[PDB]
Amino acid sequence: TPLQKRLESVRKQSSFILTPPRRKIPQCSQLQEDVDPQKVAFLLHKQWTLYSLTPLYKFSYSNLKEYSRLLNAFIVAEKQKNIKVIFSTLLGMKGTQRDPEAFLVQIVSREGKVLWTGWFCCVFGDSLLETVSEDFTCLPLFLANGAESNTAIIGTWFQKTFDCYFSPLAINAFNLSWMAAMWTACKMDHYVATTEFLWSVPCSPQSLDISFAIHPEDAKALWDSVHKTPGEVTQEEVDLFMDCLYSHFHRHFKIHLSATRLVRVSTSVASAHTDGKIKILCHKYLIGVLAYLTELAIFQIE
Amino acid sequence: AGLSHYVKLFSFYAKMPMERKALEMVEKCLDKYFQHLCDDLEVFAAHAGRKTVKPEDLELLMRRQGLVTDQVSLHVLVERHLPLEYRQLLIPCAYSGNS
Amino acid sequence: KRKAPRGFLKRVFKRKKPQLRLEKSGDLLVHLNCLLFVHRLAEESRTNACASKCRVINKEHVLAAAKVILKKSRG
Amino acid sequence: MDETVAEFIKRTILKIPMNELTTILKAWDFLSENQLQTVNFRQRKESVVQHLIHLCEEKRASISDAALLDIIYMQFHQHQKVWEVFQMSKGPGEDVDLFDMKQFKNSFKKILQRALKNVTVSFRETEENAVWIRIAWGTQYTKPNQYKPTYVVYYSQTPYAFTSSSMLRRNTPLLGQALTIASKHHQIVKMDLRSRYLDSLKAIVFKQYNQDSRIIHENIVEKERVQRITQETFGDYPQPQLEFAQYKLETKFKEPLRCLIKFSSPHLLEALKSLAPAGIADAPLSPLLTCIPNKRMNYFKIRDK
DNA sequence: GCGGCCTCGGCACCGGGATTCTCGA
DNA sequence: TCGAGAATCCCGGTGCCGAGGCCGC
Repeated sequence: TPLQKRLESVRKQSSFILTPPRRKIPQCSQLQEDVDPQKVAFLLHKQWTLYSLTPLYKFSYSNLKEYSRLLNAFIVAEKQKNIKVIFSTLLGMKGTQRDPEAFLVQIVSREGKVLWTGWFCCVFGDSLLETVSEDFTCLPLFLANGAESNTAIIGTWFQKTFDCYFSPLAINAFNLSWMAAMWTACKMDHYVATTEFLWSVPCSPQSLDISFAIHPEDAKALWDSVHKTPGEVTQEEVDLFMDCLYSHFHRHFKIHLSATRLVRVSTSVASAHTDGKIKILCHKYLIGVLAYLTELAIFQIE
Repeated sequence: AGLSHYVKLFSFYAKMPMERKALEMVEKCLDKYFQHLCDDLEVFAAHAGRKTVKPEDLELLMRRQGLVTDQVSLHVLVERHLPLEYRQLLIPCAYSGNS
Repeated sequence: KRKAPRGFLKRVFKRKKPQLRLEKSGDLLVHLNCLLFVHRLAEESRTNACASKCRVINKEHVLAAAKVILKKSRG
Repeated sequence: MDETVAEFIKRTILKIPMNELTTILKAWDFLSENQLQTVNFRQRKESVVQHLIHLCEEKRASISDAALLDIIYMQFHQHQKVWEVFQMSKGPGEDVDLFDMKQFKNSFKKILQRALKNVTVSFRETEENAVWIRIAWGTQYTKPNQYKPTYVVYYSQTPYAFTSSSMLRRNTPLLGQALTIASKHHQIVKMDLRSRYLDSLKAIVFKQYNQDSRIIHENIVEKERVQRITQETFGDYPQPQLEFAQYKLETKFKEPLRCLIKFSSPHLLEALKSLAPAGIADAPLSPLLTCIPNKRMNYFKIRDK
């Protein structure tokens, strides 16, 4: 139960038993309780570089001032090798009531020039909560956006004080295509941005990239062509949406896009890269986009 | 020598890399600093009517340089920059034998 | 740097002006004067560097620093 | 030795890298041979950018030649500031019997300062016979802005006149207008060729670029064919477009289905050439993608037909 | 020609210009 | 119906961290 449950989970995950996760179309997530409108709205249109964060040992959402000081005195000491660190519980970035409340880590520089704005969130991540003990407050997702240098310093501090480890979360093109499909399946209005899929062909000498940017309403009507079962999108439906893209690109330019790999799928819901600098959160679906992102972080942790 | 001591101390006082061509000109700045000082101590000690230059002969001069004030006296200025074994000579400690 | 030359300041005070009677630790006061003068030099030269936004102190900033501080440090 | 001139020279002298300091400072002629030895070019960046600008303080540098410094900087760094291609078109008649570089310099500056009264237009007749106009813009309400100039590489008697696509303001229809009225043309048309490599745009718009026994490969009859068809569409030494070769598709999926394809490679026409042999592409590789130089176009706006 | 030093530069995130399209002369 | 104001699509013009160069042991 305290570990052996996780061993059985690892067994289930490694078994790879008929995975196709028929996923519910990201439902309009009415902003739960507090969710500081200024804070969350500041947190939306920021390009979060995802990481996978192992559960934090001996963490508490009461000693935020002590960790703030302990990390502020560490960051400016890494400059010895002007900065304020504000740990801020977000109070609403959680899928179920039992999830740990998401909390921020902002490198505030004089004025509120937030240099780094870290973000640990655990939403709909009850595949990790029910397997880890009480001492660990598990937040699988870590969100950077500040320079990679400051991330590779706060990550070291977190490893030193909490025994949590940051693997840079890399969304594979399979998961990328999945999220590119469930985000054009959403029920949104006033599409903010075009549905762009930045492909990148695997040529050895050259590195040609393709931006198969579709009109966002035109991709919704193309998704409805391959959408038959409502409520949940299947792997076959996602693959048929992606293959309709393939058969509209190889039709035009005679180059098989399916022979290439997704690197970035911009959508009116949320942009999503591969190499880590992934989640822009244009719309307020972020509890669903973050649900997928946390479910993907479990895959890397577990 | 001592000018090289001050240009090296300039490095740990400016907290920022400079040029050597800047340092021989700050050397002329120190040379003229003495060319104003040692005859400013001259004229200030002559103003007190004393041949020698007592510590209060220089406290007035540093009052002229605006570094001694009613808030910042002479001795407090010794705290902030001079090392302990050197300010032991300048500011009077107490052993019932104040220096 | 954590030093203050006893010999050098006395040799300078004797070379430049041959007729004084600087007290037992008066040269230490002269060192304090030069320490604070070079403090003013460093800080106002940092100001001069930010004036032209030069990330290295150069000749054209030191010469401007001199005519302000050296004149200011005159008694 | 002036406002927005001395510091402008400073900002264009830290732009140029250390290796080609002599190369650009020799060509702009303010530093004669005697002046080169005074400054030690090999020491430091802030040292040279301070001593050289002093060497113009004594030389009383003016914006007319400060802009020429920027021109010469870009002549070796033309692979930045992505370039639009303008195509002039005379009607029926004889060619421009009078493109006097003096007259063209007059007929361009006069027309440009007719409306944009405060501009610092600085020409540099290059040795490849192509006047390298640089335009610092600014309306009558403001001073000419040298922060973001619009270099225009007008080939001297050519209908094609490259243009640094800086901001595409209200001056762009005046940039084309002054260009087509200085050189004795009538219609200025943006070719919609937009590439970062001017040395490749020059090639495209002028058509100047092409002038084991055990391993039994079962699909050898197909590899030979795909290699053949990639040699009659991409003949030899393709030029690097390196540009977002857009294809703003408006076609129905087989009412329309809008798309905004953007092929993006450090070297595009070579990346496409190694596509079909790499298995990514079919052998006849969609003339939309092969005829980028053949049509002298990469910013496509295709429809259905 | 290497050791800790430093300097350009691709990638990328944040700041105004002209096109949409709503409202006043 | 039309003219100025605001917002926001399209791409800069900027910020900023790895790569290459370079000078003692």
